[PDB]
Amino acid sequence: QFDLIRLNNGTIELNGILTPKAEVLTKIEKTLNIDELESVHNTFLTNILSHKLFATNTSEISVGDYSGQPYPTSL
Amino acid sequence: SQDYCTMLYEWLTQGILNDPYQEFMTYDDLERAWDTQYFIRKDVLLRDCDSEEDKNLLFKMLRTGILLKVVRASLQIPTIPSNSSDITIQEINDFADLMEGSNLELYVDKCYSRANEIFLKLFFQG
Repeated sequence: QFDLIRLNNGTIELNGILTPKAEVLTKIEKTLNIDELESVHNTFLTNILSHKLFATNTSEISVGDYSGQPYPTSL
Repeated sequence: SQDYCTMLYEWLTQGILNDPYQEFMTYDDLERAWDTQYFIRKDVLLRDCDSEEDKNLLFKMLRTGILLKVVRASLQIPTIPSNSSDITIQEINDFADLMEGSNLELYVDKCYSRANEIFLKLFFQG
């Protein structure tokens, strides 16, 4: 139930409000619709392409030391 | 002052802030991301809040309203029903009798103890 967000400076922040442990004063399936499943597919494709070895010809990748070339380039 | 005592009863029993004319002595921001700062309008006060007892009473009422708002925000409920605890607070009818009498203090202490009970229960069990 804990939704965490990692920051580039090592900071880990809890996302949104913290819900109680299912205790409310008392005295179906959480399925995804069309756009949610499409966003799931798109984020999946992104996580695929965002791999470092797949980060070909991008400024965000670091090149191999003593080589001056990105890892997919050397590959 | 019927309207003002109604608004004060709402603030002390639900933490609901609705002052479109800036006549109530308590308002906050976000009308730090989760924490809003409450500001006490000194011009529209009901007392001088200069003595330690008056300051503590004002702090207690403000804390009661803040705890009510926090409980409403956490439970995602628009209002808090009276059955949430064994404590009930009646609405104020005569403002002068409430001022000269300690029934105001009775109501304040009762709703403060109620809010403390509810908050402690929700945090110790929820």
